[PDB]
Amino acid sequence: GAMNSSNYAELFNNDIKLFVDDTNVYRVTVHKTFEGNVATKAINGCIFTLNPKTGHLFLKIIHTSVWAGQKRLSQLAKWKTAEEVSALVRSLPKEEQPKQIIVTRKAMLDPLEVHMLDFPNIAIRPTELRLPFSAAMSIDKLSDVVMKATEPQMVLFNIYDDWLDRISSYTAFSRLTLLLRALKTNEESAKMILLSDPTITIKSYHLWPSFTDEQWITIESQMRDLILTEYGRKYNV
Amino acid sequence: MNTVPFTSAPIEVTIGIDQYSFNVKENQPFHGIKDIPIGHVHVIHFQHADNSSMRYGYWFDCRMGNFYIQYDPKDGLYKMMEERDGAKFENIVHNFKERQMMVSYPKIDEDDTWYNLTEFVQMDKIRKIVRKDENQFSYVDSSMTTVQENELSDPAHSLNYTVINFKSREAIRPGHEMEDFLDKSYYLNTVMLQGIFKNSSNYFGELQFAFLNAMFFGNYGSSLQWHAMIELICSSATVPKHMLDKLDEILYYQIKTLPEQYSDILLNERVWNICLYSSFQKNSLHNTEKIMENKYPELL
Ligand SMILES: COC(=O)CNc1ccc(OC(F)F)c(Cl)c1
Repeated sequence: GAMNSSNYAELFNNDIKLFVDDTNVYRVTVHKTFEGNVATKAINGCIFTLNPKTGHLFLKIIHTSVWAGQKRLSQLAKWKTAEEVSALVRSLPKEEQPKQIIVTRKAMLDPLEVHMLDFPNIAIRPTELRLPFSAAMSIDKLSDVVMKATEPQMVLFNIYDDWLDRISSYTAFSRLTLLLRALKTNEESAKMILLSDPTITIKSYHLWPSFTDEQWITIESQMRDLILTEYGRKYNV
Repeated sequence: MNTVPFTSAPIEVTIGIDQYSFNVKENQPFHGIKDIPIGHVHVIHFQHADNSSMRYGYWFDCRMGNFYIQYDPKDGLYKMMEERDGAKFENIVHNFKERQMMVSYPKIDEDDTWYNLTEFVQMDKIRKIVRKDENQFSYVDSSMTTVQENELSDPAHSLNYTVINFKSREAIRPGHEMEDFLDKSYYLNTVMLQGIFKNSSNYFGELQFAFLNAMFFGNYGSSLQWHAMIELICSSATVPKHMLDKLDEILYYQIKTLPEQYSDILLNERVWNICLYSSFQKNSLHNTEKIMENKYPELL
């Protein structure tokens, strides 16, 4: 059934599972036409498929050509997501295939179930968690590879960098969701926090800066403050 | 006009014949039902006064044999049987008819309701859904589960309706996942009609039989099957014009006949709203939509 606060530790057990987020698959800019009507222009998108235990991110880049000549793109985008996740699963060795796939939006359940009929033993699950994976395109290196793509492409990342050398998966996921929640609530402030000290850099093979353990505590405290603040600025409290 | 004679009525019971019903008291001198129209299947059904649990009954066609009803005090129900001795049967019925101990099938001459509800229903197809080959008639009750319900437990007592499942490999061609799920025409026309049912008459016959079992016995799996067969047509963009017109007539008479007070349990809000207002065929069921809106506007 649905994943929630009650069965949260299930994410970090030894059953392979993947989160799938489709928020950033179909992306548009809305603009005025010369006649003063409105129109959309698609830009490149991505499926965000993540193993929460290991950090392995399967970033399938959705090039704008996939929408050419198609109708009802927001509906199509869910089915295209499901097509690509099913293709990913089939591409993995049997012992790497997930036992569960958790979709972050319930509208993905039927598309994914239908595409995975060949895999009756893989459970497709919703979640009651409000996960901030839409903010993935606020990670500069992820945004850059998506925007630069000229064709469909799959790019592999570890979204935890080397954190698992020092912390548990549970703690690594907690840090990731905190960073992403901050980036979603106030992207500019969030990114300022992450880079304000230019002596801390992002390794070429990493996504986030090379913080010490103590520096991550300071960082994480600044992100919470940001989130609570914004929560005030928003509701006035 | 054929006759189903009754040995006796030892227990108080409400007896149904098709859409008609009458109350029989304990040990009342009731000896059967005469003037049953030839040319149709029929159903004779029972609800005991002391246990309104288990509605049950028998689907039969008088052209296939001489059938009679007798109460079994061991199994505690009215049973249908076949009498092979045609002389014994004429003698039992003529005696009963002379003493006026039979109710008459009370068909109004103008009234095409039963024909309209059983237009495509055939005894030979009932006997394949309800498997008991040594008898020519078919027993159904409130509690019997369907093959599909069993998959999700006695197979001998099951309703072998055709399994319909919208999220199944049977329904979804590899490579056409979104297309086939959103437009079920290939599942309807190639898999079910051409492949399994062979023609639309057999499909409609199973649909009509499922409705009648839902209505007369409150059989839940039959109601599921009726709604699934409706939904598969309405969810197909490409349906022969003659099937849509016939479906509209079929459903109209089903909705017309349904007891006003059972709509809450026998009609699935999601399916009907989808079929009448969202589906490809939302504009193809004018008679059904009109009677639904005037009779059950709450459900919608
Ligand atoms: C087993 O002994 C039998 O005598 C079975 N024969 C039988 C019994 C009753 C019948 O009519 C009943 F409806 F009134 C008929 Cl038509 C046949």
